[PDB]
Amino acid sequence: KYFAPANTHNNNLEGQAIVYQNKFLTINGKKYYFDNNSKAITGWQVIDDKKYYFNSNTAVADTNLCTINNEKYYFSYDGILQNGYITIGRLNFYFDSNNDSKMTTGVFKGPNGFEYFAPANTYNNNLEGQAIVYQNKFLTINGKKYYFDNKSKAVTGWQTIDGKKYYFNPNTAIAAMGWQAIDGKKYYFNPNTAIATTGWQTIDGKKYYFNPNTAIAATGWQAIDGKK
Repeated sequence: KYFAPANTHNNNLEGQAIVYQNKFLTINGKKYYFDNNSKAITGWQVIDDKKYYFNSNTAVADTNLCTINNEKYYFSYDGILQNGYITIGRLNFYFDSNNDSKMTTGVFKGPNGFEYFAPANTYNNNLEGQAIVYQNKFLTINGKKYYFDNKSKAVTGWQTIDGKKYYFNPNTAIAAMGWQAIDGKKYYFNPNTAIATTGWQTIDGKKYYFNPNTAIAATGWQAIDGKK
């Protein structure tokens, strides 16, 4: 309850309880929001299309990197829940906007491209969510494959790895699988290995020929090994 200062509401005395419905109140930089019953609300709340988390013991607008149910969140200086790419100290963290802004791990686009925010105790990193240096390696997360360069950044398009050609989506860096149309040309990528198919191939009981050099699906009249 808000034992308001003198003359705040209906000439209330110092420390008198007043009617305070559906409005914010800032006291010594601490924020509260009151519902229609002149009660300070608590818990997860949404006001003016903005998400707040009022502590269950203080009803104060928690405004910083703070753990909830063993999951970190980042509330901005004035309480509002914010999501995206966020730097803390010298460590970068990502908060999926679609996942209640909950701290996640994966590969996500920061200012210089896609980065690997790894779980705890990964290849060289023990802090969960932190960007780790993944230089010139492949990574598979829940089946999705990516490759990273010397800048620990993902890529997209055509790539030759260990003598095998792969195609990664420029917009998502996901390895191509199955039938794909790239720049008007049809290519078939192995569903399991994502390797572009070359030469004669039998798919779904139908024979196909892929150019050994370009892997482009054969169309129209074609002369192969002296046969049309």
